[PDB]
Amino acid sequence: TGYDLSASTFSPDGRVFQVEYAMKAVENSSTAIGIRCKDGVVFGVEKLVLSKLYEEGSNKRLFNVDRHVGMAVAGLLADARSLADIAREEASNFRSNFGYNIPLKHLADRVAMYVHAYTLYSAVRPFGCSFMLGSYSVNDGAQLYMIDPSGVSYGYWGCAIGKARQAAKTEIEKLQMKEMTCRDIVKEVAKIIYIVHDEVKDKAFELELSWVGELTNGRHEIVPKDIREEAEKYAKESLK
Amino acid sequence: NQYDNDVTVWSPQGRIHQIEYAMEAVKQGSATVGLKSKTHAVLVALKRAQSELAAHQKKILHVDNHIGISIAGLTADARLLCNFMRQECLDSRFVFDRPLPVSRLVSLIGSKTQIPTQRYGRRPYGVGLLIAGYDDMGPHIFQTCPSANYFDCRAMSIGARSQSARTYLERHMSEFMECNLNELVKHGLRALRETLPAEQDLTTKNVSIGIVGKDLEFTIYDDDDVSPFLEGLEERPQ
Amino acid sequence: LEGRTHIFKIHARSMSVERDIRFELLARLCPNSTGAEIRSVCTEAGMFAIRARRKIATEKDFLEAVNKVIKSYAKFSATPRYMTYN
Amino acid sequence: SSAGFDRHITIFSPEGRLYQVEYAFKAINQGGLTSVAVRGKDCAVIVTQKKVPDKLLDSSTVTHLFKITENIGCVMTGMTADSRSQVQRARYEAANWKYKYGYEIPVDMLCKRIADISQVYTQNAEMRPLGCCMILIGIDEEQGPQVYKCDPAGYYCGFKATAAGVKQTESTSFLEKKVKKKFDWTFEQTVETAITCLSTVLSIDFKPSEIEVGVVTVENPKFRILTEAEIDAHLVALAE
Amino acid sequence: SYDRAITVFSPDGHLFQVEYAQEAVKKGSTAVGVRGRDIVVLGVEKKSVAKLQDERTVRKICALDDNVCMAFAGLTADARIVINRARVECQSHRLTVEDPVTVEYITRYIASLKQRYTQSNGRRPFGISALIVGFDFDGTPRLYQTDPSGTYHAWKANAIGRGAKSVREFLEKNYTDEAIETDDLTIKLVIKALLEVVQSGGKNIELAVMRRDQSLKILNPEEIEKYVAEIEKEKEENE
Amino acid sequence: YDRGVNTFSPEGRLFQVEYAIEAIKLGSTAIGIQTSEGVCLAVEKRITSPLMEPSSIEKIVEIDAHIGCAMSGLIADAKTLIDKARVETQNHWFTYNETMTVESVTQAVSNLALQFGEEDSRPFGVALLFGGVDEKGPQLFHMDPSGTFVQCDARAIGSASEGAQSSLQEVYHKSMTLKEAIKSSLIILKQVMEEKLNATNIELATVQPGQNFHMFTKEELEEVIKDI
Amino acid sequence: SIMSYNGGAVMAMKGKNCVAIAADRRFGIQAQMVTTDFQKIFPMGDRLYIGLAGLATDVQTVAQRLKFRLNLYELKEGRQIKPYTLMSMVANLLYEKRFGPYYTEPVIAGLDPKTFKPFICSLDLIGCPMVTDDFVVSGTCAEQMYGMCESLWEPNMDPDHLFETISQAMLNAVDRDAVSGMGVIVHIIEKDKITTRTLKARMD
Amino acid sequence: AERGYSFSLTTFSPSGKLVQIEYALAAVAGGAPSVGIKAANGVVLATEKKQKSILYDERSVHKVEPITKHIGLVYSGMGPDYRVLVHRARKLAQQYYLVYQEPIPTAQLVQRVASVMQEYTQSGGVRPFGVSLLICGWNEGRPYLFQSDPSGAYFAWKATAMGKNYVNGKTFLEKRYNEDLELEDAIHTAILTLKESFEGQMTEDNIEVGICNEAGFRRLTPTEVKDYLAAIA
Amino acid sequence: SRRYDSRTTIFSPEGRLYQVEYAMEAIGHAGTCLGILANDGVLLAAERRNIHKLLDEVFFSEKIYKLNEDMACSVAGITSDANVLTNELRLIAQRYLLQYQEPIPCEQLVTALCDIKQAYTQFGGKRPFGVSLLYIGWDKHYGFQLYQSDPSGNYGGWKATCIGNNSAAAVSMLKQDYKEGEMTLKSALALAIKVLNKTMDVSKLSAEKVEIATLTRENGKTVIRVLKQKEVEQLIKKHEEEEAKAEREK
Ligand SMILES: Nc1ncnc2c1ncn2[C@@H]1O[C@H](COP(=O)(O)OP(=O)(O)OP(=O)(O)O)[C@@H](O)[C@H]1O
Repeated sequence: TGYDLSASTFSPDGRVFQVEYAMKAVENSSTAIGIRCKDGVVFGVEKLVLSKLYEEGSNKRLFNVDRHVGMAVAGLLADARSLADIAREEASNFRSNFGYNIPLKHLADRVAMYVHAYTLYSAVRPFGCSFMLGSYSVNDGAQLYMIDPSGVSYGYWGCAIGKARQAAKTEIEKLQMKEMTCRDIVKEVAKIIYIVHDEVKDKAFELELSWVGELTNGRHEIVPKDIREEAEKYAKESLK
Repeated sequence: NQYDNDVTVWSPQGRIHQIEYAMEAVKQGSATVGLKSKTHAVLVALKRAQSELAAHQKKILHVDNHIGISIAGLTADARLLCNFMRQECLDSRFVFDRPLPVSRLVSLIGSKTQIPTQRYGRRPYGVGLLIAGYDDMGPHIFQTCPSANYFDCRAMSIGARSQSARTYLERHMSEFMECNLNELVKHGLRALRETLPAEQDLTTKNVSIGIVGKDLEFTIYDDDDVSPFLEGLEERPQ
Repeated sequence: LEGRTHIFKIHARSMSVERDIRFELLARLCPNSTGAEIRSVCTEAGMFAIRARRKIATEKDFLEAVNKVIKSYAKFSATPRYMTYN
Repeated sequence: SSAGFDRHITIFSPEGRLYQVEYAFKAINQGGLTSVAVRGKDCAVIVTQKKVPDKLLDSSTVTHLFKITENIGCVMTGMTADSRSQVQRARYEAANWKYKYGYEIPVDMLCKRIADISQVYTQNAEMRPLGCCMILIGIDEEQGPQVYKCDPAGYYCGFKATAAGVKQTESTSFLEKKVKKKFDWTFEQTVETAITCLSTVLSIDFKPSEIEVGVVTVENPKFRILTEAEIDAHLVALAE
Repeated sequence: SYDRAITVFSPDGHLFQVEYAQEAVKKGSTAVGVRGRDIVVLGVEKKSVAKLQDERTVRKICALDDNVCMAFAGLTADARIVINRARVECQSHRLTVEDPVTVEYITRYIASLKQRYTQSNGRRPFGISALIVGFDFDGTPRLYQTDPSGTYHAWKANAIGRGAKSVREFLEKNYTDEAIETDDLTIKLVIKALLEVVQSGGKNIELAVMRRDQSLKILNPEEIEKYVAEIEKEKEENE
Repeated sequence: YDRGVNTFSPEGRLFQVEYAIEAIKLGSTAIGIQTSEGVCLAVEKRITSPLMEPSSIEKIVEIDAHIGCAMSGLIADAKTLIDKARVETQNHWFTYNETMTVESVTQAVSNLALQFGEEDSRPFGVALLFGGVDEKGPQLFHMDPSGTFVQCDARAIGSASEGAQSSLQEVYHKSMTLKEAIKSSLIILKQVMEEKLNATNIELATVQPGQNFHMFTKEELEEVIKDI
Repeated sequence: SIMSYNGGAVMAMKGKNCVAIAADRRFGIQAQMVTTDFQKIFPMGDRLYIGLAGLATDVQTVAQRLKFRLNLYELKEGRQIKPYTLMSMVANLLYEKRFGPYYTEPVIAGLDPKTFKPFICSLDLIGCPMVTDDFVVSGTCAEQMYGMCESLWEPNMDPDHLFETISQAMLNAVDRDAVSGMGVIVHIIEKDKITTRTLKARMD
Repeated sequence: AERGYSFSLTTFSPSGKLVQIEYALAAVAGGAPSVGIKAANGVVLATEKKQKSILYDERSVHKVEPITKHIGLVYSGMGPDYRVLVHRARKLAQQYYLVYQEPIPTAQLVQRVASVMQEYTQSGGVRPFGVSLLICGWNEGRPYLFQSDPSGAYFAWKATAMGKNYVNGKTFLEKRYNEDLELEDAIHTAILTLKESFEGQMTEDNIEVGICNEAGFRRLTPTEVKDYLAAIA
Repeated sequence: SRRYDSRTTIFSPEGRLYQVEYAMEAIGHAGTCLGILANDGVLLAAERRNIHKLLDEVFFSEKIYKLNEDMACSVAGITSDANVLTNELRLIAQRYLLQYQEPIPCEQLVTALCDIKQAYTQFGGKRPFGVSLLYIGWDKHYGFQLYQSDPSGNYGGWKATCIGNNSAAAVSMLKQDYKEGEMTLKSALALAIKVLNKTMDVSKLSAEKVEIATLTRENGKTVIRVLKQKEVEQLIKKHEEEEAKAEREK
């Protein structure tokens, strides 16, 4: 009774419900996972189709914050765009006062501090966004971090977000993160995404992909679907 | 029922009712249907008034030369954001000596409405803006919501019972990209004509249309300026 | 607003209504009074008329006590049922 | 006995008690960890562990041993989101000590300054008390090694051997008998006891890869994290 | 700073602390006053003095300048501030535009400042009102009144405090052209207005008249006792 | 369920604004008329007792030289807007050497329509009737406490405004002369007032491009009284 | 100059068991006399004084600020102010403005509130604390002050010889410069009583 | 500015009593016992610090934190709120020592500190301290002993006590401690009355004895602490 | 965050000030102080709250504070609560003496503090001051003056006083003992001791439980007489001799 109101207020169970409600808030969003190969980092986003709804390529959850880093977000899109501006401005501070590529670690840390700070005051609310962070470089290598609305900064070789999560990362153990090059990881991910997320709930959908690594020379960009057209080729034949 | 008090509080279901209650204000506004083709874009709005003697309140208003917009709901925050909207126009028009592509322009709007959707004591903004504009790749149509989500579309509609208009859209909006400005206009208002009751107009003064193009600057059409657009149309059947 | 007078039409059968009394004028002076308070309006008309021995209540006679009977009873409490559930 | 908003804010109960800090006390149990702090004559050992639910976990990113100073490490308990926020402020205050006073911080005063800020979190009712638990070590000139702890009551603490948290109540009473008697403490003595107190509480006896063992000794005073290879040497040394 | 909404609009359209503030004025001291062509007169009562305490400390009537005099009702604590406020504004109207101060200008300052004093955050409305009396330039009379909402308004006669309806009822026989056709009669007219006011014991009643530009003189309970004597003598000759 | 006084309704909209519209019902009624010759506007002073001084309360004050205005509900509530708007139009005249249009006053007040809040306090519930003569001739405008502007030919406010618009549109037409509109106002006024008609009960606010200002003067209304 | 504008000389000297302080009564702008009744030394507390030399504005201002904090000190703590605490109070007050300092030559001559023990000190215009065990001299011309007092003042002096000594010193020093004169006032204080005398000096 | 709410959380009860401050008095009673004695030459304070487990070392944390070289102090109640006003008073005496260049009077510390503390009770949105200070020192040859409270009032006692059973101890200090005795006796009856409510174990680490000589405050080492009381009292 | 404030500032719908009513109830308890009309002097007395003989009594005047050389005050309420106000008004007085170099008269002094107290009442939700303290002093114009401070922001200055609610019987006693222009301050002193000899619950009238601070007008020193209990005891026994003589009638 009223304990869940302010995030700064504790509960008789010794936690904060505002974080808790914020977590499943991101779970109701469409599935968005991530995985990293050895020479790069793969991103993926699944865009639902309700009515039409509008033009293809709109309000994609794949955002590019930095030269070598990008944002694959889930949950409420607005807060994700605002936090993408926050990471943009922080990265700009690093490039201003140092002049080289911001390491993934301290990047996601600087963001994580904000995620935690907006949960220590009754004025603002915990964020309803959970996003994937990954990058590759020659003096750095392949790192992937997972950030949650509570403000925990950590990372795995792969992670899953959205309504399909446990079932989305179940087949990840079958995939080889090391031996499999990124070129193959693309199709390996897209085929399961086409098989997961059953079409009874959502009749139509659309899938976005992004990648950064050595093949793009550290430049992070959405992989062009007219190029190689990898997904539908193998994903439409992978249903059997 | 007490957890809907603040904008900061997260519902046990994770749905903040303040934004939904603003969406109801969007539904209480007039039905306006915007649409664009591969070349020119046409936006249509509906004028309403309280008494017969009162002049119908206009919706579409001119901001940038190539950027017109519609409106619905609260006019207070609407004109506030409209001052902001003018600011952003003349800004790049001064510094860069060039206008701003709407794509990057509305991001600024969503970030503007992000703060009052989070900090305590602040309220969201009820908004019915439908923005149209031409960068080098042609027209763009977006949508505005108190949640601060803008969606790129070829056509969208808000207001009272504006979904029924969409039902006419889906089949028509795919084939309306090739057509020129002329028929595009009346195809715009054909969606509104099914939103209003079918036993009455749909006059010239209760409706607002504007046309904007890559080579055609945006001009507000109202009253007698709508007379060329309404003429030569077929009435709705029974 | 236009419906407030209907309560006055039902209560008009009681006592005696002078032909010059306007109900629509009195009705606007008491918004949000439902029917109970205006029942007490018609009531205090003849109530204060008995004390003044008047057989019929003249429109100007009771209204002087009607602005008082709405305000004086709103002074301690305005009866905010809208606030009870809000 | 409770009256008014005292459950939701930070004040005194009708009996003088505070509800928020007692909730934060059990806030550590939601992390499900254990930390044991043992100090010898010339040495001090810190032992902890980690949970690896998925094979995608990186040992490096999820390591719970934080290093504030080259010569002074630390560890935390409970949720990590709250601990991280305290990490950067620990380090910041270390650097400002080094800037203002020109010499390394005793670490004795570090927990005190930190605990003052923790008082502010305890005082203001419109901000979260930050219930993470701070555990530090240190090295003083001719004072031997030192072991400190800090709890979110806004106070400082530091003893010979102290262990606080979920299961630490039982590890304490186990340590009290091992310290004395008359038993002296050397390097291998402390290292070999770190696992005994963990086994008595747990008795899982698992792969050394999950547990992390920190140590601080005056040979090279620089703090050092132990490799799994040598940890396994001590683990087979204690089991004959 | 201090940000809080003190007064809000209720769904009935009436504010709360504003209209409720009028009850404090009904529960305050009673004060009266009149206007005339030459000598304007005020009044005050319900002092509740124990006759063992000095009257200047309980004094309810002050003046900004010799031309414009101040009279308030209700609780004095909130009036102190309004006084000093109006003193600064009267001294500014003196500073710039050196002409004497007009009641219409100064009371409008009190009302405006009290209005925003009911609007901004961290501001609790006053529960008191007041009425100002003087004599306009060129021998004209001047008076105005204040309101919790800050609505200035000029009366022909002052009826406020406990039993304002009762005194105002007596003013109906006061507005006759005969009263007051003479200053000598105006004074006794205040005593006759206070006779139906409060206890009308002839002790707490205090009044000062201002004739044209001449400053007012507070009268001791010497002439007021003779005026009471002639009041009971007028009721004697009326039988 | 009193939420920050700035928070939307479940239906919904702004609570305090919705409630502030009801305060117009308890205020005095005023009926303006727009004519091709001019703009005439009248109000009922609603005199409670003979203690009231006739010229003390004036519901109509002219904001700009050629632009008038009429308030609604509470008086001092509009005071703050009144005196500040006149300054607005004045400064317009200073920068551009030209007077402000009747339409300009609208957005002038709309920008300050709702400034209330806590950080960074109560919205005024006084409605405004804007009279004046712009470059297009005599114009009459109406605005509401929520800030929604609408151009009204003949608009009424206060209590009976619902009943007043009623008999209004019945007798209203676009061929109304100014002298006809004048005596058409008082017909409705005398039906909605309890006190007998006198020069102290109501006042007429008229303005014309060729007759000004005007404003209005005394004894002119006294001739209109006998015109009934 | 700045200090030669108004001028003035303040001289304080300690006797055997007592202490004396004296200052000239001339007040004028440059070479123009104004008034001779102007008061420079002001009484502070009991059995204690303060001398001031410089612009008369800073004299009065510093005197009033000093009385300000003084009373606040003696109202909180019933004990009288100590001589060391007084000198430190003045030092702080003058140091408050580093780049906007007042132009004055403070001279502090007063008895210890504890015992008959006297004390003397003078501070720099920027508030530099300075103490002496013989005398303190601040004014227009320091040559005749330091010149005469070393050949006159003795370690042990009764009030008779103290008065006459500081007398002829102020006479010979003041009569040399034209920006001082118009009589000199002498304040000699002891444990038993306070004595104030006015010297006979040239009025030209 | 936080947001700057700053609304006082302590209302006045119908009887005039304070809510949060009386509850803080409950926190003072629930604290630890600490006695003090003002007799003859100087003031002697006796605190009590007991470890909840045998793993604890009291050579690190000190309960007696002298603010000045000639001004010591102890406390009762919760420690966290004690450290706060410690650092406070440390910065607070320095303006006095900087302006006047003179050791600040014990009675001056109280007024300044309790004024900021009382404001800390009236300041909106924050709870008062739950610590009752016992302030001592020697100034002008006559030492002094003061006692503070969460509401901020200040008293002067020859021998006082705080903590549990302080009302029972107070009657002991009244009869058993009177007139004026040397610092040695001051230590004696202090330790006797502290051993009243203390456990059946008394070690150098169980308590500490602070002393204010007219030569200035000196904090005694646990060595002498166990030397006088061994053989307690 | 709006729900956490108790709304101490806003009124009570009954017409009363909610916080201020409870505020006055604090003055009803605790402190007790008196005042009386005296010629060529003024007198004040208070009842010590801690009558325990273990105190050091090194504070000299406790419940009687001296804000100025010509004026003093008698506090009733929480000590430190006043101690903010005493240094406050003390600085205001001292800045009058700084600006004009003239002793501040009692009028504007008191009213300045009263407006300070009023400020805390109309905004901020702050804790008002529940300390009602008295005022004495002498000015050139009006001479000896008696005033009293109220939490409500009004100054309660009269020629007599009731502090606290226990003294409301002293007011009824003062209406029977009312006098004009009679001093003999010792008569008013035996009167004020006659007040606590009856109205006060503590009997025997212990000279160590009360403190009498008189201020006699002296030019220009304005002598402030702080008396010791030794000469008060013989005065008390002189009063008890007057009591023993009054029972000799019947
Ligand atoms: N609009 C109306 N029409 C007719 N009668 C009315 C109206 N409003 C009120 N009344 C009369 O007023 C009387 C008092 O109403 P009453 O107090 O019974 O409502 P209620 O039962 O208390 O409402 P609720 O059950 O919601 O509390 C009723 O007997 C009813 O006849």
